[PDB]
Amino acid sequence: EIVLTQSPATLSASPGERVTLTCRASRSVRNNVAWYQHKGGQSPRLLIYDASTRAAGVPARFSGSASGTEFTLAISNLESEDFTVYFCLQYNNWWTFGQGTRVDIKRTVAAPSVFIFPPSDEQLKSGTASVVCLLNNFYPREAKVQWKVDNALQSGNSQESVTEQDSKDSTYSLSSTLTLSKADYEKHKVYACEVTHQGLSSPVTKSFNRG
Amino acid sequence: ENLWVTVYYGVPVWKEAKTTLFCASDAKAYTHACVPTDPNPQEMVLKNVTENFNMWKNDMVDQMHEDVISLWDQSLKPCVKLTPLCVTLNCTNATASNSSIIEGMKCSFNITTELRDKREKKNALFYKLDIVQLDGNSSQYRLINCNTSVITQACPKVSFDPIPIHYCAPAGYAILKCNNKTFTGTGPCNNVSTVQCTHGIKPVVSTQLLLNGSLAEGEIIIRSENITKNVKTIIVHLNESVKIECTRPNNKTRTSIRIGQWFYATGQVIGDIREAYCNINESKWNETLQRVSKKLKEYFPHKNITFQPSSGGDLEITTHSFNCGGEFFYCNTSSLFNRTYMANSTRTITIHCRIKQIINMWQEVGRAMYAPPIAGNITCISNITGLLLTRDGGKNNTETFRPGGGNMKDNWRSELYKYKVVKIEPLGVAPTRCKRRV
Amino acid sequence: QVRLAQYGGGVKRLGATMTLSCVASGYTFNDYYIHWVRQAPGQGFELLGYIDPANGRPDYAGALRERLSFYRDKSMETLYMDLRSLRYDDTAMYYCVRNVGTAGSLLHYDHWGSGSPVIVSSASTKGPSVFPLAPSSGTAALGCLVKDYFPEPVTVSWNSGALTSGVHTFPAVLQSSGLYSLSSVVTVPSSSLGTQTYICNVNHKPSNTKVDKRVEPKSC
Ligand SMILES: *[C@@H]1O[C@H](CO)[C@@H](O[C@@H]2O[C@H](CO)[C@@H](O[C@@H]3O[C@H](CO)[C@@H](O)[C@H](O[C@H]4O[C@H](CO)[C@@H](O)[C@H](O)[C@@H]4O)[C@@H]3O)[C@H](O)[C@H]2NC(C)=O)[C@H](O)[C@H]1NC(C)=O
Ligand SMILES: *[C@@H]1O[C@H](CO)[C@@H](O[C@@H]2O[C@H](CO)[C@@H](O[C@@H]3O[C@H](CO)[C@@H](O)[C@H](O)[C@@H]3O)[C@H](O)[C@H]2NC(C)=O)[C@H](O)[C@H]1NC(C)=O
Ligand SMILES: *[C@@H]1O[C@H](CO)[C@@H](O[C@@H]2O[C@H](CO)[C@@H](O[C@@H]3O[C@H](CO)[C@@H](O)[C@H](O)[C@@H]3O)[C@H](O)[C@H]2NC(C)=O)[C@H](O)[C@H]1NC(C)=O
Ligand SMILES: *[C@@H]1O[C@H](CO)[C@@H](O[C@@H]2O[C@H](CO)[C@@H](O)[C@H](O)[C@H]2NC(C)=O)[C@H](O)[C@H]1NC(C)=O
Ligand SMILES: *[C@@H]1O[C@H](CO)[C@@H](O)[C@H](O)[C@H]1NC(C)=O
Repeated sequence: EIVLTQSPATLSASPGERVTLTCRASRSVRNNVAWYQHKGGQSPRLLIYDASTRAAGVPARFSGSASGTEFTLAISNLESEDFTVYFCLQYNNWWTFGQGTRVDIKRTVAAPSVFIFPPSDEQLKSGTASVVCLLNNFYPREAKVQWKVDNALQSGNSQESVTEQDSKDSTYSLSSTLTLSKADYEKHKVYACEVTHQGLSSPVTKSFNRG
Repeated sequence: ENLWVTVYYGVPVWKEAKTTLFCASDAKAYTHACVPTDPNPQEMVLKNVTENFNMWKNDMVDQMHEDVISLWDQSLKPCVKLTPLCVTLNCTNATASNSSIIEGMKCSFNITTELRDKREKKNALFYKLDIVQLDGNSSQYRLINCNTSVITQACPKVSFDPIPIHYCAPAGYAILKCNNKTFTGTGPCNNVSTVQCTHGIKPVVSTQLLLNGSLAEGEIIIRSENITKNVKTIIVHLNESVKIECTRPNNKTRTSIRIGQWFYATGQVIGDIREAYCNINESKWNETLQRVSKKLKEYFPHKNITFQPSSGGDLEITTHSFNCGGEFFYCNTSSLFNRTYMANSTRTITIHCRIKQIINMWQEVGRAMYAPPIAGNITCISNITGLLLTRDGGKNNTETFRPGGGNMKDNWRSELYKYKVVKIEPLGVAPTRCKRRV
Repeated sequence: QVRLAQYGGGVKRLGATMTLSCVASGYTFNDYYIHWVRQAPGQGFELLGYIDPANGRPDYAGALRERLSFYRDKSMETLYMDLRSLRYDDTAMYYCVRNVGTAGSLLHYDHWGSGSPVIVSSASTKGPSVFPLAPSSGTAALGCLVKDYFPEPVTVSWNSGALTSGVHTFPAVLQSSGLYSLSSVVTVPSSSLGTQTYICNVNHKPSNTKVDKRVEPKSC
């Protein structure tokens, strides 16, 4: 019944900076809030267990405070190790968890190199028509892809995948897939990957037609 | 100016602190039996004294709990240990006509008894809840706790009962007693009173509800912690006491086996067989539940209230548990907690109930007790005073409260809410316009 | 100091019933409530229920009260969880977590368990198919869509592993079919399409199938 909206999705920064994370309560939760660190696929760890009180053994650089119904985690010196995921938590009512927020390396803005791929005709004989986009070496994480085949937007029958920031130049790479049957592939003619990314002014579209 | 320092002794000023409290026993009884002396505690109402109370925070509940454990340990210490009785059981349990209820029946085994070169066959009865099945043939059984703890038979001559206990502070410490009639467990009390000692609190031992305690001054009182709605236990305290009665109508036969410590077992049952059960004033019960629902929806604004029996957990929490003298009960409490709600001795309810001998010690497991059987038929009567409820979270748009309260400390938590203990600070200073003379 | 190990998990077949467990290292078994929380992939955590180790009282989320079950064995300091009739969406990672409880309230989680991944799928062992994501025909991308393999992992490299420039390989997507797939791509100049050799050295250890699938041929 109580939902924690944790914003923003991702925070870019450079080592040593002060960085702030926010957690929004759907309604009042008193001071009954906490914060945790999430490693690269390990046991999460406790950082701040009341609205401001830091947990034992945590470095002093971690901090947070109550803001009425808003709650805020602040790290004074964002170190190299702290570029990871953190999630907030409330316990005024039944337990719930926020979506969590990633902290990642900062760089210059860079748009994706956009490509589109029709199904392999070797694949198409089986009828497992798969159509693929590619959004390679962009920055920041904020991105979206819309599958537009025929003259209509498509949803539900698609899936995406996103890489970690490439260690050398800190740019993400993203790909999207659309799942179609042979009749589904044949019934529609126009096929397009519509790409919207913050480093791009207008939706860049790569498209084709069958054959 | 010219305000010279002056000092005052015997000052009325105090502070909160923990301390070791005296117990106090009755003049007659069965450390505890003869001492400490039975008091005659007095009480004054204090004019303008304003003190805060917190029945969750206060220390003396823990001291009650520790003292109860220590007294039980001391009482149980000289009794016999049932370790040699751990041998394999080869029992088939089909002799008496009403076999299925007990299914431990002359239950055979070997014991060393008089001479240590000898080994002799015996048998006795057991209720199957005190037994576990070994692999292979079902005839192979074992005592339930014997693979995990050592079992002491209760000293029959030292039968212990909920004797009231008065707690007295030592010199320099005073017990503050809130006389407010609608105290919720936290917040200021404007009706402070003080005493030498508390009234006679009994060590009641029960689950899902309590059987012997005091009663509220106002209507039924709700007490719960208020740090978060996600609470562990909610205490509901009755003003209108309601009688409960229970029976064990079958006649038991005591039999003895010597290790020369006299072990006692259950001999052949006499008379036709009934399942032990209880009774409740039917109209009174769910009149009281209606009152409790009306009180409970005060806190929770605009959501339904409903009761269901507890789910999961040991027999100590799935059923109401208590004891008629030297026997223990577990009553299948489905019917009593099945009402639902939305925004005077007729039609008597009866409820089935089971009894078992081998009791894991209430406060904590790892130490086992065995209660010898009580001969003949048994009944005991009590009048309940409150309920121990817990709320199931998660379910949106519908509250749900179910009988819990297996943790033994909560019974005394729900009774020692009256009091607080404060350290006296007799010495103080003040300014005044007079100094010493040379 | 305190540890919460876990066991069980792995693959579980559709509709089956599965059992996890956690072994509580020595802190005190009876003083701390234990909660079972999980995380679907690409989603935030959510709670299933909590079990008091002392008396064994469970309590469940409203959406799974028919399917869940908790219980313990106090002597072994061990806990168990039974979930009945696994559905596809329950593919997720399941955690034990200790709870810091006061005298009358429950507050938060301090120490999490080591984790226990679980995947719901009826698929037998089965090796990938590989197809060329044909280049669009100055710089054009070309890749290999690796389809319908089970179980993880899968191995992919390019040109006997030699071609390392501009190569990316996305993690494994668990389809609705209970079979895994991924895409590996590389960006090269258009001139190289008509001259250079391109391969995806795909190998799948559980099936031991290996394919050096060509990517160049559909440069048209
Ligand atoms: C002293 O004896 C008692 C019994 O007389 C013994 O308690 C028993 O412990 C076992 C495990 O130690 C419990 O077994 C469990 O039973 C439930 C269903 O009742 C199962 O769901 C459990 O399954 C898990 O564990 C299995 C391995 O045992 C796995 O094969 C399985 O896949 C699951 O992971 C488990 O079998 C049994 O319930 C209790 N008995 C009672 C009455 O509680 C106690 O452990 C002994 N003392 C010591 C110190 O061992
Ligand atoms: C509080 O609960 C206890 C029981 O849990 C009640 O005390 C019990 O009351 C019965 C009679 O109502 C007593 O029975 C008699 O005991 C004597 C002594 O052994 C026996 O010789 C008689 O034949 C008869 O059985 C019983 O002893 C007594 N105590 C116990 C431990 O059962 C008590 O009544 C309850 N409080 C109130 C206010 O009723
Ligand atoms: C307290 O008393 C209630 C009775 O009011 C007990 O509830 C009953 O428990 C039995 C357990 O066997 C339930 O039987 C069920 O049968 C179905 C088939 O219909 C089966 O699929 C289940 O696995 C189960 O065996 C019975 O339905 C249930 N009755 C009600 C009205 O809920 C309860 O078990 C008692 N609790 C204790 C701790 O004694
Ligand atoms: C006390 O309990 C009885 C038993 O439930 C109440 O009578 C029944 O209530 C149920 C609903 O709780 C109805 O479905 C039945 O029709 C009622 N009658 C019978 C014969 O079962 C009774 O009303 C309660 N007393 C008070 C004063 O509320
Ligand atoms: C409560 O009453 C309803 C009435 O239909 C019945 O179906 C249900 O089994 C009862 N539950 C218990 C625990 O007695």
